[PDB]
Amino acid sequence: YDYHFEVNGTVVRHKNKGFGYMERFFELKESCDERSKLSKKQYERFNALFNFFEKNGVICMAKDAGTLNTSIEINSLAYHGKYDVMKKFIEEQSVSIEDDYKKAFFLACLGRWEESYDLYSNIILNSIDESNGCVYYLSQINRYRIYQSITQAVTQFNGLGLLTFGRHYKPFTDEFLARIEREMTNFNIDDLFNGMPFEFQKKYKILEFLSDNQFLYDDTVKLFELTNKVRSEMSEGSYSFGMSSDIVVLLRLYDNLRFLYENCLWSVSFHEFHQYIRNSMSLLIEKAEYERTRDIDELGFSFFGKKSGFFMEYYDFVNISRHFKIDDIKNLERSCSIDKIRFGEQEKIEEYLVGIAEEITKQFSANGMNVVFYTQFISEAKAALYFAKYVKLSEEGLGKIVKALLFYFPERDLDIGKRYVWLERLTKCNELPKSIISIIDDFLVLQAEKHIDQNYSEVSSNGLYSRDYGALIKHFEKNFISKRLSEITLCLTQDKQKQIDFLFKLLPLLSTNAKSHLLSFKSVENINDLMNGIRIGLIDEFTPEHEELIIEYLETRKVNYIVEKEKGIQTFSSNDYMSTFGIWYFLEEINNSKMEEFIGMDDQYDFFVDPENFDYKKFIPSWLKNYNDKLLGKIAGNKHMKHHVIEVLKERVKNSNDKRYLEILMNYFI
Amino acid sequence: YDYHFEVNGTVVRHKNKGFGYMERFFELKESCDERSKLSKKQYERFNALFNFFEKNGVICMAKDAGTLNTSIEINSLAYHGKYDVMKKFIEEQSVSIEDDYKKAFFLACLGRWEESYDLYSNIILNSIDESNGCVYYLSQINRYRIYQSITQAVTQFNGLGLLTFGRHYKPFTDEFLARIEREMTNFNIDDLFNGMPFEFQKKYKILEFLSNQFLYDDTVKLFELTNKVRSEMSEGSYSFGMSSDIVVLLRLYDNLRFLYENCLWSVSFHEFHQYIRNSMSLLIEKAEYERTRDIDELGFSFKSGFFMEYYDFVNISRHFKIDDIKNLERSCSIDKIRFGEQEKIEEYLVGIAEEITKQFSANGMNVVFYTQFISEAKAALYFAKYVKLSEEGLGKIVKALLFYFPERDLDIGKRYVWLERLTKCNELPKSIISIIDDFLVLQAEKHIDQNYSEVSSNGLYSRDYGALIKHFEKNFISKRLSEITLCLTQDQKQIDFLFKLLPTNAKSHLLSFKSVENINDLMNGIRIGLIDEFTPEHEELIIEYLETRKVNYIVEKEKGIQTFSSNDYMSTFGIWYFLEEINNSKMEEFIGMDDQYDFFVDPENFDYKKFIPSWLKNYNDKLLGKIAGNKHMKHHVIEVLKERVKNSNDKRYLEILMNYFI
Amino acid sequence: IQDTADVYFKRKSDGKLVFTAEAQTASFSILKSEKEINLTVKNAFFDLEWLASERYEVEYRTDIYIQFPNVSPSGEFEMSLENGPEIKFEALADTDTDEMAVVIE
Amino acid sequence: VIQDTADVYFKRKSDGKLVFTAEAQTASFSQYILKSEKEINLTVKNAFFDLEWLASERYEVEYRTIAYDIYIQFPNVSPSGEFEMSLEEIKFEALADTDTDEMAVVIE
Repeated sequence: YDYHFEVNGTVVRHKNKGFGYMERFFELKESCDERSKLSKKQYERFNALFNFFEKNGVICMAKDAGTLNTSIEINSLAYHGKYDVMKKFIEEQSVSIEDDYKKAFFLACLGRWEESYDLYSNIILNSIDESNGCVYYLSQINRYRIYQSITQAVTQFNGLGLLTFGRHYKPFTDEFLARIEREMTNFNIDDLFNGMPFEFQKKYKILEFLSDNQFLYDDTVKLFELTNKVRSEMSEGSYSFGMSSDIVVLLRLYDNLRFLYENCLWSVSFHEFHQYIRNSMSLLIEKAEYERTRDIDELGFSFFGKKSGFFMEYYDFVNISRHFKIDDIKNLERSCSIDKIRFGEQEKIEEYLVGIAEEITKQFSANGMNVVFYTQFISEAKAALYFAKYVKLSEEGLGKIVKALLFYFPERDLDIGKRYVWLERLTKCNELPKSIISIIDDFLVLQAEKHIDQNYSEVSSNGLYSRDYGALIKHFEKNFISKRLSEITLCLTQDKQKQIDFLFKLLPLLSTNAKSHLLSFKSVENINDLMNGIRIGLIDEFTPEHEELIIEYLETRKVNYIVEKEKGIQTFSSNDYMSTFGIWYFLEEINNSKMEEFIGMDDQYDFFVDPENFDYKKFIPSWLKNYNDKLLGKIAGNKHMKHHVIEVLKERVKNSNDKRYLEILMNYFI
Repeated sequence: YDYHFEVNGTVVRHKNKGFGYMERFFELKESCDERSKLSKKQYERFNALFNFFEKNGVICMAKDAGTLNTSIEINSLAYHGKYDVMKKFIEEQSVSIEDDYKKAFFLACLGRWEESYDLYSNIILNSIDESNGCVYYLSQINRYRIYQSITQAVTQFNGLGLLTFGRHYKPFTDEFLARIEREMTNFNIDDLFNGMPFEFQKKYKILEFLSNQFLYDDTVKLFELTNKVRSEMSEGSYSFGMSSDIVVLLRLYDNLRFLYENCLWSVSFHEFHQYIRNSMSLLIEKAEYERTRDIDELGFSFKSGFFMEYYDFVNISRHFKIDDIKNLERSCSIDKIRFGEQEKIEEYLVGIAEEITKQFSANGMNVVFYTQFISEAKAALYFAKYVKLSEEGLGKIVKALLFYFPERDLDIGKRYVWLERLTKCNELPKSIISIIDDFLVLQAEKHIDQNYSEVSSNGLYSRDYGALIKHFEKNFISKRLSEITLCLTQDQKQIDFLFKLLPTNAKSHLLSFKSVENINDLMNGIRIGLIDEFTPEHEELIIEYLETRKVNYIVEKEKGIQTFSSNDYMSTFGIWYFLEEINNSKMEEFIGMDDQYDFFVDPENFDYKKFIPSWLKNYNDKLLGKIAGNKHMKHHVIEVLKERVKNSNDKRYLEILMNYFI
Repeated sequence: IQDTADVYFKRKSDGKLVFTAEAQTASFSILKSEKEINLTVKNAFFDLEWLASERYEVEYRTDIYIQFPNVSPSGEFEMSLENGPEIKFEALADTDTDEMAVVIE
Repeated sequence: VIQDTADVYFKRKSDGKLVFTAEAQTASFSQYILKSEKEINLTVKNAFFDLEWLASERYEVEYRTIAYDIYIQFPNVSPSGEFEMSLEEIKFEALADTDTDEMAVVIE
C-alpha cells in the first residue's frame, strides 16, 4: 500500500517513506539517455517492464498528468460469440497445458460439462510436475465452480424443469455424480490460498481475492457508495468539474470485465455478477439521460464546452445484450429516452446478430438441442433481440434475423403475440421491404398449416394474433394480396370451418372468388363475430339485427348478473363488449332505449350511458390510459363529465409522474 | 446451517437430515405434560432457554407461526442520550468487569477516549485469567477501534482544524500516542479470531462477524434489496404477506440493537451512518410511493401507512447530514406524514437543549463532544420543524439556539432559517416574542462597534426578524429597542442598523438623524416602506446610477468581464418600470446588457432564445399578473414553460402554469 | 378482512393439483386494450405422485377467491454460487373463451 | 472550449497570503423589493497546505481555467468544518457581505 493506483492510470505516492522508485522508473522511461546508463540485461528488463505496463495501460503520475482517453479491448473469442472458431479451436490438437486450459474453458462455455470436468482433472494431473502453481490454483477454482454448476443444474433440473419441458432428459449419469461427490466431499474453498506453498503466497498474494463465496462483495459495496454519490448528484444537480464518478464506474467495470474474461474464469456466468453489471450500466445510462435533460443558466454555460454525451458502442452493446433481463428493460424504458441516444459501429452489431441468428439456426436445425447451451443461450438471445429496436440494419441482415426469429425459435418460450410485438419494434425501427413481406406471408402460411388441425389451440399472452400480422402487412402496403393465402382459401371445404375462422381473421389479403366462398361459409352469430367484422372492415354501419343480437346478449348478461347477486362474483373477463356498446352509445352509434334500461351494471358503461347521472367517485382514471384522440375530443364535447374530469386529471398529474396524462391534459383541455 | 433463522423469528428446515430436534423442542414447548416428563433441573434449564428465546424473540417455525408483531425495545443509556445520567454512572462505584466494560463504552461515548483506552487496558489486565474470553475479545476490538479513532482524530486535528478554529488546539500529547503506536505495532484484526483458544473458537464461531469488513455483507444485502424495492417501485406490484420494507426495517433494528446493546464502539463510524442513511431513505421513498400510487380493482380487493416513532426520530437525528435530508425534502412531502409520541420528542429535544446550555454557558469547550455532536444537534433542530411543542419546551429550545449556538457554525440568517421552519408548525407566543426581542437587543448592542458586519450567505439580515414579528403581529410595537434608540447620539453604524430595523417618538430622532441618499439605501427605504412614492430626485438618483453603470460597462467592454454584482438593482428598476411605478423614459433610453433587463425593456423586441426559466422561478404573483396582460409575453413564455414542463420533473412550473395561465 | 392468500396450481386434464404455495407478487400492465398480468410466488412443495401440451389453472384463497384458467409457467435459469426457490408464471389468452377474472366474495 | 479541469487557489484577505492550492470537483449554484437568495457550494480534494502559514477570519477563492484564459474570483468565503472518522476532501460555502452583495468575478 505504498501507492494509490487510481483507475485512470495515474499513480500517487501513498506510503513510500523514502525514494520515489516508481517515479524513478517513469523518469528512466522519460529519457533514452538515462536508459543507456543501465546494464544490457537491465535494459532488456526495463524494455520488458515497459511492454508490460503499456500492455496493462498504467500511465504516469498526477504530477505529469494530461489527457487519458479511454479504450476498450477484449481478445476473448468467448465474449465475441465466435462459437464456430472456438469449436475449431477445441477440434485442434493441444500443444501446451495452457492450450488445454483454454480448451476446457471453451468446453465449459459451450456447456459440455462432463469432458470439461475431466479435462480440468487432467490439467491438474499435468500441472503437478512442472510446478505451474497459478494454473493449478485457477484449475481448482474452476473445478469447484463447475461442481456448483452441476449440483445447481441437478437440483433445479429434477423439479420445475420437468414442468417446463414435460420430460426430464437428465444430462448426466449417476456414476459421474458419484465420482464428483467423492472428489468434492467436505471441500472448503477458503483453505486454498493457505494450502499453496509459501513462496506462492509471497508472489501471488493478489490471487487470494478469487477464493471466496463472498466474491465481489467488496466490489459491490464500492459500487454502492458511488451509486449513493450519483443519486445525491442528480438530486442536487451540481456542475461536476474534474472527472465525475461515472467515469470511475465505467473504468472499474471495463477493468473487471477484461480481467475476468481474458484470464478465462468460468465465474463470469453467475447471477450476482449479472446483477452487478445490470445496476452498473443502468446507473450509467440514467445519469446520461439526466445530464442530457438538465438546464443551466449562468456559469455552467460558461463552463460546459464539448460535453460528451454517452453514445452506444459495440462493447457496450454486447454488455447490454448478454447479462440483462426483459423486466429490467421495461424498467429502464419507463425512464430515459433511448431514441435520443446516438448509436455507432452498427456493422459490428449487424455481424454479431448475424452470428446469433446462424448459431440458433444451427442449434434448432436438427434435434440435437444441448440443454445446457439452450438454457445459457436463450435468455441472452431474448435480451439481444429486444435491445435490437434502436439499430438500423441492412436489408439482407434484417431478412436473416426476421427469418431466424420467425422460424428457428421455440414457440414454447416466446409466444406468437410477443413475436408480433418484437417484429413491430423492428418495423418501427426500420421500414419493411417486400421480400420481408413475402417472408411474413410464408410465416403466416406456416401458421395456417399449424391451424389445419381441428384440435389445435392458438395461445397468445397479450392476445395478439395473425390478423394483426396481416394488418401490419396492409399498414405498410394496402395493395398487396397474398395469393398463397388466396389459393389456400380456394382449397377450403365445409369441414374445415375452424381453419375458415382463422382465415376469416385474415380478410384483406384474399381473392374475390375466395371471399365469395368465405362469405357463403360465414354467418354473423356471436359477439366475437361482430368484433371481427368491425375489425376487418366488413361491418361499417350498424344493422338492426346486430342490435338484436347485442340486446339479447345483454339480456342474458343481466339474467346471469341477477343470479350472481346472490353469489359473490363481480368481475367476469376482459371480453368487455358492454362498455364498447356504451362507447358506441356515447358516439350515438346505437340509439335504443333497451340498452338505456341496462344501466347500473358496470362503472364504465354506466358512465357512458348517463354521464350526468353517473356517480363520479367510482370513476377510475386508468381508463384514461386506454383512449384515443377522437374519443378524447368527444369526451371534450360534454360539460358535465368535464366538470369533474378536469380536476381529477389535474390531481392525478400533479401528484404523480404520468407524462401521458400530462399530454392528455395539455393537448385537449387547454 | 441445518435450519434457516429469518429476522421475523421463524425457523425453516434447511439441511437438517437427522432427527427433527428443533421441531421436537417446540413440540415440547407445546405440551406442559411433556414439560413435566423431564428432570426438574432440566425443566428449569428448559424454562431458562425459553426466557432466552423470548429475550431474542424466536417464535416457532414458519409453519407453526401465524401472525407476528413488530416489537421495539432499547435499554441503552447512550441510545436515548441520558448524558448526565451517564456522568453519574461513570462517577459511581465500579465492581463488575462487565460493568467496567459498559463504563468504558460510556467513557468512549463521553469523549474520555484516552481514559477509556486506559480502562480497556486495565480490563484486559484483570481479565487475563477470568475464564471468559468474550470480554477480552470485545475489549481488544474496541481498543483497536479507539486507537484508529484517536489516530484519525489527531490527523484531522493536524490539518484543516487549524483552518477552522484559527488555532492548532491540540488536546493530546505524544506520550500515549507513542505508547499506543508501539502497543498497536504489527496488530492485525483477523488474527484475533485465531487468537482465542481452540475451544473458544468451537463454542463462539458465531462471533466471527466482528473479525475489518464491518457490515460488508449486510450492505450487500441492503443493496440487493434496494434494487428489488426500486424494481417493484417502477411498476404496479402487490407484495403479498411479507414485504421487503418489513425485511429492511427488521434488519435495521436488529443490527442496531445488537451493536448498541453489547456496547461496541464501531457505531460511531461513518459507514454505519451510510447504512442507516440508505435504509431510512429507502423506507421513506417506499412510504411516498405507497401514499401516491394509483388504485386498481385488486387494490380495491385488497391501510398500511408508515408511522414514525421516537426510535425513528433518534435514527433520523444520529445518522444524517443536512444535504441528504434536503434531498428528502425535495423527493417526499414529509409534512403529510403521521406523527406521534410528542412528549418523548419534546423531552429528548429539550435534553439536547439543556446539554447545549451547559456546554456553551461556560467558555471551556471540549472539542470531541463538539465534533461528535454538532451534526446530530443540527439534524435535531432541522427535523424539529414537524413537531408540535408546548410553550415551555419551545421557548427553551428557541432561547438555546438563539443565545448558545456558536456563531462560527451558524449564520444569523441560517438561524433565521430554522426559526422560520419551527414557526411554520405552531403560532408565535408572546414569551417567544420577548425572547427574540432579547436576541434583537443583543444584535443591536453588537452593532455599536464601527467594524461589525452581519455577513449572511443567504443574504437575509436582522430586519427579517422584525418582519417575521409583524408577519405574526404587526400592531405590536417594539418597546425595548425604542427605549434604546430614544437616546441616540449623532456622532452611525448602529444608527443605520436601526434605520434598517425601524418599523413614532423613537422614529422622530432617527428620521432627524438620517440622510436619505444613494441607491441601496433607497432599496432599503422602499424595502421597509419608508419610501412609498417616487420623488423626482429619487428618479435622478436612479438616472445617475445608470450613468455610472453605463460608464463602467464602457470601461469593462474593452476587456472580458461577465459576472457582476448579485444585487441586481437595475433589473429591479426595470421590473418597477414594467410594474409602472416609474415614469422616466431616460432610463430605458439606454439599453442595459442584462438579459432580464433587455427582456423587460423590449417587450416585443427581445430575443426569447436567451430567456432563463429561473427568472420565472423566483418571481411573485403580481409579476405573473402583470405578465399575463402582455400579448407578446404570452406565446414565447408559454412554449418555453411547455418544453420545460415536458423535459423536467419538478412541480413548481406546474403551479406557475395553473396559477395564471390556465 | 385479511390479506394472506394461499395459491393452488393444478392441471385441467384430470382436475389434479400440481402444487400449493403462498402468494408473493402480482404484475399488471373498436379500440383494443393491452393489459398483462404475471405472478411470482415463493417456495412450495410439488406433487409426489405427479412423477408417474396441456392447460393449467390457478386458485387464490383468502371468503375471497381469485381464479384464472389460463396460465403458463416460465422457469427462468438461475446461477447462484452461494446457493443455500422461486416460481414464476404468466397468464394466457385464447380467442373464443377469453376469460381470466373468476372472483368469489 | 474548456478542458473542464480548473485549479483553485485559496487565499486570505489579510496580506493576500495563500492558504492552500487544490482543484475543485463539485460546485453547486442554487436558489416592490425583489428578494432572491442564491447559494454557492464548492468541493475540493486533499489540498496542498502551506507550512509558511503554519508559522473570525475572511478568506477568498480564485478558480482558473482555459477556454480556447477564464478566471473566477469569490471574495468572501467560509471553510465550514466537518469532522468525520472511518476505517483504513475540503468543502466550502459562500459568504455574501451586506455592504456590496457581489459573489462572482469573471476575467475572460
